[PDB]
Amino acid sequence: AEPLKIALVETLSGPQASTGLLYRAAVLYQLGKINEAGGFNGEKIQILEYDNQGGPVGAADRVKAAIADGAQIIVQGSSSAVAGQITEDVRKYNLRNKGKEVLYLNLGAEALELTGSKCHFYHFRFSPNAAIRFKTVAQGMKDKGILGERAYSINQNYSWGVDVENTVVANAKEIGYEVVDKTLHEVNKIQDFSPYVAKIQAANVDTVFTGNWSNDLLLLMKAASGAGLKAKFATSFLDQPGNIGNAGAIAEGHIVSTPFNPEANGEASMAFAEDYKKVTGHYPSYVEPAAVFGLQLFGEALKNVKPGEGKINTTDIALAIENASVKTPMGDYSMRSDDHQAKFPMVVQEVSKKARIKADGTEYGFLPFKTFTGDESIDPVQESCSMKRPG
Ligand code: NA
Ligand code: NA
Repeated sequence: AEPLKIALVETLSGPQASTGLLYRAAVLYQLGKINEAGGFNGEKIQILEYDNQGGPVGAADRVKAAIADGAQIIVQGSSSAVAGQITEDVRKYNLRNKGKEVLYLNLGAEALELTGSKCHFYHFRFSPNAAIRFKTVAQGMKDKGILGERAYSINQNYSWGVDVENTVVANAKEIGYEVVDKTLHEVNKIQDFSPYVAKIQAANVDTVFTGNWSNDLLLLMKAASGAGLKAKFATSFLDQPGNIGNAGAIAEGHIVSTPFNPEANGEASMAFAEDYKKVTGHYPSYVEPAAVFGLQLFGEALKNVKPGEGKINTTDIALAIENASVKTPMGDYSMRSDDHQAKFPMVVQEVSKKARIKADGTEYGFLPFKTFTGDESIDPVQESCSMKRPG
């Protein structure tokens, strides 16, 4: 029997690896569950890791290496810049290798194009995207009555941040805020966000929308704390470890929308949080839930692949993913065939002392206040989406 070989292409060492290492934790957790069950096709699934230290250029090299090593599946999620490269390299490889196609399981690169203009049959996205993140965070705040009329948008100047800004601007009229001012800044370079916080203060806003992550959110929060910023951030990634500690005195009341919260789905969500901590050493947050839940859907697909003569057929796996549905600790998870955007609930959460699971050893954690169903959460199929069917 051919074993299934899955390549994780991520930032896996060094000072920029905090997000990539959480992808590693989530991937090892869930592929670990599949392997505890026996793997796939009568063999353990092999997990081949490729430490990418070189951004998109590095990724192209690592994808070539992974495929040469026999990987039939590539997994990645920490950067949409990297994902843009991976998805195109996989698409082009597949055109040249009919019958030997490689799958790209995108567990967290959230830029719109991956299920829009760059959509293709062998890419699947298991995470939110900019539209899902920012519609849900704003609508949730509106439903709760904590969305003021004035907003600022601050994002990183690459595909992801541009998509967040465009989404926040596009939703302003219907949801009901004015984007008073907005900023795109250099990515992962700014060490002092004080001047940006000053600009936000000048705008006299109630909400600051941002898709920032890593230092671009950690240091932004720190600068906001030092300035005593009154506005609350409405985010996709505030529950990355470290942000609430950096928030210090201004921690209360900031907002995030994510696919998960330990208290959002009763005993099921909490049992998952506890099991994940038992295995990894920490409660799941930030990039981890989408990666786990996506790999749960993937595992369900694998169960539904028809027994063959021992060979692994990635087209059959792809069709099984399209057809699969699984009950995750947060509820139903499935895959939209048109664009390969996964359908799943979203939970909007506030930083509060009332949260059962605390963040960063503080008195505060993320407390859920609104859950949108899968139907309420998933974005419309993008106008730019076209997908070729087999084949
Ligand atoms: Na990600
Ligand atoms: Na369909």
